[PDB]
Amino acid sequence: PEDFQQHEQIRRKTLKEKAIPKDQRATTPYMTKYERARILGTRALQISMNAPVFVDLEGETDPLRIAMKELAEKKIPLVIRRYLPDGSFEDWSVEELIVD
Amino acid sequence: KMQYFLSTGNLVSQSGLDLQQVSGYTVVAEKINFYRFISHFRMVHRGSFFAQLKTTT
Amino acid sequence: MDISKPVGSEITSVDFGILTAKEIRNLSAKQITNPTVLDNLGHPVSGGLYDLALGAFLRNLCSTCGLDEKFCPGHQGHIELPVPCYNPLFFNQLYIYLRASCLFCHHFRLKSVEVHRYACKLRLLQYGLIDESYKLDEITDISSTLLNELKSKRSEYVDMAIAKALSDGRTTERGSFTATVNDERKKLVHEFHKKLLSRGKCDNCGMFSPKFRKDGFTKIFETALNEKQITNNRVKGSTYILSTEVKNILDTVFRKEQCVLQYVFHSRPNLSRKLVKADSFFMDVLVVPPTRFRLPSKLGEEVHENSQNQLLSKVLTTSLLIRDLNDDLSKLLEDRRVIFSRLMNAFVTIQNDVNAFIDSTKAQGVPIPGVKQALEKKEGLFRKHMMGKRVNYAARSVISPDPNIETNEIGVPPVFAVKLTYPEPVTAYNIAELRQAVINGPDKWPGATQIQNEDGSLVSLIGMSVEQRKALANQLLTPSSNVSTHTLNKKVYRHIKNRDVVLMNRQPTLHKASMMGHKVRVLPNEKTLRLHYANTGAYNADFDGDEMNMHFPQNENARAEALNLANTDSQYLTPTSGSPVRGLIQDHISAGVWLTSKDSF
Amino acid sequence: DRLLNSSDYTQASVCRECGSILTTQQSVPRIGSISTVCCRRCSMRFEDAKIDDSQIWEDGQGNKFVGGNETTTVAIPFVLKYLDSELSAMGIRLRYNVEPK
Amino acid sequence: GVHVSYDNSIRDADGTLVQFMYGGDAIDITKESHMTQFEFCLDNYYALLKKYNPSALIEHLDVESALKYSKKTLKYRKKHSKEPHYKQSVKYDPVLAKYNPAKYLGSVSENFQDKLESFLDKNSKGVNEKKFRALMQLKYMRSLINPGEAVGIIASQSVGEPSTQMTLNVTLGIPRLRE
Amino acid sequence: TATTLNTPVVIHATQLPQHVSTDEVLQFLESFIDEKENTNLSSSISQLKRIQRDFKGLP
Amino acid sequence: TTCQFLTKAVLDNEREQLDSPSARIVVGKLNNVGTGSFDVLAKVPNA
Amino acid sequence: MYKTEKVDLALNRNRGDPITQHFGFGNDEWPKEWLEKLDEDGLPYIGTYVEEGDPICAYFDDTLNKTKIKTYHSSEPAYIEEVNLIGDESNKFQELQTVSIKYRIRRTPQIGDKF
Amino acid sequence: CIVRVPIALYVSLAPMYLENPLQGVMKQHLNPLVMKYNNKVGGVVLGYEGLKILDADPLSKEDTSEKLIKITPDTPFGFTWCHVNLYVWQPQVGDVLEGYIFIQSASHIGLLIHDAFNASIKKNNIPVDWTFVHNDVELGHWVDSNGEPIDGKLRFTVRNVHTTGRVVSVDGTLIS
RNA sequence: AGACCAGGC
DNA sequence: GGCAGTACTAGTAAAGAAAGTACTTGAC
DNA sequence: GTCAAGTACTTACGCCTGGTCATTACTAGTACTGCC
Ligand SMILES: Nc1nc2c(ncn2[C@@H]2O[C@H](COP(=O)(O)CP(=O)(O)OP(=O)(O)O)[C@@H](O)[C@H]2O)c(=O)[nH]1
Ligand SMILES: [Mg+2]
Ligand SMILES: [Zn+2]
Ligand SMILES: [Zn+2]
Ligand SMILES: [Zn+2]
Repeated sequence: PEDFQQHEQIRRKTLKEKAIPKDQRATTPYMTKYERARILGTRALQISMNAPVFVDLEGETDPLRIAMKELAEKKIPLVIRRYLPDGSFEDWSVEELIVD
Repeated sequence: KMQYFLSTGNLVSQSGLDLQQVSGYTVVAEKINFYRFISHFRMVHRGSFFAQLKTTT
Repeated sequence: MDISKPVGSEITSVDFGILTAKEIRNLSAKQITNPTVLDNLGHPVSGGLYDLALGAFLRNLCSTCGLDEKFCPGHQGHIELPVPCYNPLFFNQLYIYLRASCLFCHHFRLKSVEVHRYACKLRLLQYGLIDESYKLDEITDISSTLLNELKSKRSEYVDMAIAKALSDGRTTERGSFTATVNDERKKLVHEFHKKLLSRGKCDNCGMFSPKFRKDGFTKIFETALNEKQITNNRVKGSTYILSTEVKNILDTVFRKEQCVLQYVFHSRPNLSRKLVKADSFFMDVLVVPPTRFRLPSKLGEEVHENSQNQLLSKVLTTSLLIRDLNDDLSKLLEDRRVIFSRLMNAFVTIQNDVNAFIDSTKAQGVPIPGVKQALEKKEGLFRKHMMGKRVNYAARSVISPDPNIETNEIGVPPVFAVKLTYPEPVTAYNIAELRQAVINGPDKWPGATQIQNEDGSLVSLIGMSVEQRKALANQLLTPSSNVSTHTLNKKVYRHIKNRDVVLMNRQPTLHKASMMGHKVRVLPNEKTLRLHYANTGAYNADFDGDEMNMHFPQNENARAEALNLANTDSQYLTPTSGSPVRGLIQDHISAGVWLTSKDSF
Repeated sequence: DRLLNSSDYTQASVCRECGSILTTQQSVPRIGSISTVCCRRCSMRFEDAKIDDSQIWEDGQGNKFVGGNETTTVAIPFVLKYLDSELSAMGIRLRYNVEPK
Repeated sequence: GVHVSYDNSIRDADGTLVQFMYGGDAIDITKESHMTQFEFCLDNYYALLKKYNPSALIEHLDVESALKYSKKTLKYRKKHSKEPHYKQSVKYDPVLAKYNPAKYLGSVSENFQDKLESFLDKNSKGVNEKKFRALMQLKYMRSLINPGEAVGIIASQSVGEPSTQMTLNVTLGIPRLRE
Repeated sequence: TATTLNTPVVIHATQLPQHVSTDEVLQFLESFIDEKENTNLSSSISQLKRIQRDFKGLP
Repeated sequence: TTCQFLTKAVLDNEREQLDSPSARIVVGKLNNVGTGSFDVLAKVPNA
Repeated sequence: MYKTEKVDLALNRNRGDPITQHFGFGNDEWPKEWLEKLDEDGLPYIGTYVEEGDPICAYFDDTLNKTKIKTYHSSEPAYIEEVNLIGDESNKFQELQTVSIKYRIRRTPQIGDKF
Repeated sequence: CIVRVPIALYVSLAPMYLENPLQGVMKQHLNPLVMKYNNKVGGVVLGYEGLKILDADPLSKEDTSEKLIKITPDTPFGFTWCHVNLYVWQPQVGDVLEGYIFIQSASHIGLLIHDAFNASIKKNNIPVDWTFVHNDVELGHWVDSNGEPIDGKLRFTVRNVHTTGRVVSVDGTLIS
């Protein structure tokens, strides 16, 4: 209770130190070939486990084709957490990243 | 003790003979082809000492 | 792996540690004691290597958790060795500390101000303070007045340097351990151990100790102190030493010099504040593995027990030999000699058993492989069973060439379009083509071979009839009759269709473009893979009987990477030079010499 | 998917405060009770530790004793469980500190 | 363990650093094939402009800052550098290890900077001069290696696979690589 | 039963428990019943109204 | 020499952070190189 | 392709303990489904078509009062060409325990075969 | 003896509640938790109050609606920390509990506490100086030292609390 | 599960 | 009719033609 | 203290398929039989 609270407030404060602010992020604005292959991948696992779909289904039954369609109109609600070698990170949403 | 030699190829001798290797002295004659079968009776092997050896000459 | 049975806990680190004899008297299920494995009519004997407390065995419930073979994970157990014995993994590091220490004051034979100089350089190396540890040397017959003053300033120089860098954002109290401070730590300890073993006299009390001798393993000797240097022993006003004797020496050494060995055996700082003890290098208690991991190799009726039992049987035979030898100590001058010379012989052989169990090369004796040799090489455990594994959901067949394939595809046989299968959970869009895939059955392509229910129930389809098979097609998209499984859905293991993704691969997998990802077009006739000619320049494959693997991935994180990331279209240029590897090879080039000629009309 | 998910995937119960794969094991429940997963190393014999009606559990031996219920599932390879079994026999102790504590 | 980080600085798995930038220029081998082939890309200018699409890719970038400092040093190095390497009091970083090459349009290496402007001065040729050097730099920036590439696997397979093309008075060949 | 989709993975305590009176119990039950109907936990809900009508009514 | 780097690791009480790809396959972690060099964070609309 | 395996009913015992397993059918309730592949002696017919799951030979066991059948453990369908009866070299004349059987398999040249 | 507990839990979230992250935690981890005993809390959970999801980024204020959940690499389910105030009912020894009669058995007074919670008073906890008349027609009533039939309420102490089985029960003694 | 033998690329 | 010799039996005990660094020992 | 001569120790391409073989001596015991 009092011992767990110090174990939590140290955990949430160091993880606040790792958060680079949204203006001071200096990595690339281009979504890499590795980030695209997981934004399509992890969203495709969600659609097959009955996630709400934000795109109109034109008779496509492959869930990966749905995620490929959702990336074209920027309708994927995922955020890339680009870790740094020190342990710090940057949070880029998919609609911010530009493809290819 | 001879049928064990032919069935296995291992050379169990308390005074190990004047040759280097100790295994692989018998090979199953195939009769999978007559070209294969006549080839077992003309083949000459140097030894199993020389197979596990990284030389070329 | 099931993608609907998630896990929430992650192993973040590991840290190696000595498993002391106190825990494995508490960890254990039952201490096992007789050197017999099983009696007449196949029963596991109690108190033996096969015991019902150590896990289930051969259609017989466990006596620790009470489960059968399918669910009991196997349980630990220990034996009691009556003598302490050497752990052969740590014997060479023990023989450094077995030597290099005075047998009289129980310090090391250096001066205690120079041993302290390594007790404070290593403390700086635990934290990220590699550079401050060289400044520490720059602090400079001889009385103990200024030696105590020198140890005071060095201890205050370290304590000033730690709290400065720990406050100036540089090093957490967990330490900062990188590669180049592992360079200087291993450079310092190998200088510390080189200088400990180079000593004539103890520089805290100036007299000698006899030299020791390592004959090999299973034995330890100390030689004869000569007649010239026993004079220095008298002015302070060959022999087989045992294993209780050596342990009693190092119990005193690690207490007089506790301040130094805390930094030799720790690379990050010891936050748990445990004490490094001499019992660490010894092992008073062996640990038998769980009996799941030493089940006997059944070959019809040719049943041989697993040979770790055969090594542990010899440990228990000598351990019940040496106790009855100690019964004759309770009986008792001529009989004193013969029963003690064979007792001292039994001191060697119980070490020679615990060596042979641990390492088959550290025991004199065709030999039985110990527990070290089930880890080391190719045909080990890391290389043979961790770095590379046998895999499910994969095929391998001879390849035949095929044009009229769209250069990013592989052509699968019907004998591979039936066995291989993919978990598709059903949704509001699958129930058209996956109701029809489950009506067709395991033999009709496109079909399905199993249905996984929400509850983990795995319903097969092989033995079913077609009228019973349509009844399970309508029960497919139904809500849950359980509150606990309302968020799941049924997985239909469908056959591999024309849209699936496949990783083809050919040995030797030299460069990364010898293992690509293809689409599939399912072919109807024969039992061979159909590869296009543009792919064969990058697999380095000819059609004189090459066979090559076909790995079929099992979730949507892996279909999305053999289509986008290990895609064969993206493997056009090899990254060696930047030169392409894909292109038409032999006949399609000699056609272009005739087609783009001036004669072709 | 090759080296872990479709070769030897297993979900094994792991103790949070031990960090040990092959220590925790099933408790033998009473009639009408549910069985729970419980750790051997961070336990204590009930004759030693003199209780709150739920930390007490029992073997199939009949040795009933209180214990640490600080355990949870971790998806590991199964050969990791065989790695610790041939490494505890050496007297080495691997410690698996899981992240959510 | 070694791989590209998000700092455009390739390094090992524990965090220790091997190179500050991949090859000194951080561009992928499988994309730098047609990069110095300028007269190829000049003849296919209107077709390459349909895939690199300049006006759609200015808005997430900074064009102004990196092109300045690429002229502050090129003016310095062309005026100087008659003298050898130990004499050069440099006064300037190379322009590629100061700004981010995957975000700042114009941060190029000092051979792609020279061989562009040399080709753009050896001849003179409707596409003008300013629309061309603003497209090679868009091509160069898009030819950057991605953060996360397995470099040391590719670097161990670029030696290990051509090593098996020697089989299958100085010492020579595969017994040299052992030494 | 008793999976990670039914149970929390890790569960602890933020602060030490402090006692409440009948007012904090009955202000809860005029809100916890309010925010539930206005979903197969109705066997627990019927056992809540036997505590809500304990401090107000009679069985 | 797997049990010579095993003795040198346990006599340091060495705590390895599971960073190398060879250490994440022994314990079954996702590999740090490439697709597993980052996490994926699903935005949820409500609070 | 001619393949041959040896059915040996005496792989378990040693030195004069009695013959617990006999060829042929006993008097339990064994199903009539394997008269098509088996003769009255518990042995197959010469020329029958055998795929996986079909019985190779039947035998009656005395310690169970049950006719167990051995089955064809191969996924490639075959025809039975010949069935031997192998006696033993012994002074005491014994009921047979060893039957050798030869299969033939049509290897019509499929694609992928090396010429 | 109702007490209030603030807790910190680590729960999973399903893709079907990626449009409603609040009630997805409710219908999985909180609604199957009410009216059950819980070891890590202390007693029987009566309910919850004020669920708050700890957002993963430490830069967004707690007023914001668009929070974000870390996704497991293998499975598409998201794990998160949350805060909620449970109201839990824990009986402890020494305290006195009102006991309302539910079953009149000859060996036990097996009653209800607050019309929901079962309790037990064994016959040996009942002192010897009280009697019980038989019931031949159709389980009658215990006769105390007052000589009156018992009915309904009783304030008695706590001897033990048995929680291992299906529902909770409170063992009560009659010495004080 | 090994030891050997015969292979295939 | 029963005694002792062998022949077996099943029973439980022993099994010499590759290359690099690290290392203690050892003359001095 | 420094430098040796000799030791002891570890490595040695990937994948795939078939076949065969597998503890021995002996030692004490129960039983078989020849015998008087
Ligand atoms: N790593 C290994 N690869 C092998 C081995 N044996 C064969 N191979 C592979 O199989 C192929 C065999 O090629 P060959 O020995 O027949 C030389 P050949 O001139 O006949 O090739 P073609 O001109 O294609 O006929 C070659 O590409 C090798 O990469 C081996 O022992 N190890
Ligand atoms: Mg070939
Ligand atoms: Zn068990
Ligand atoms: Zn001393
Ligand atoms: Zn524990």
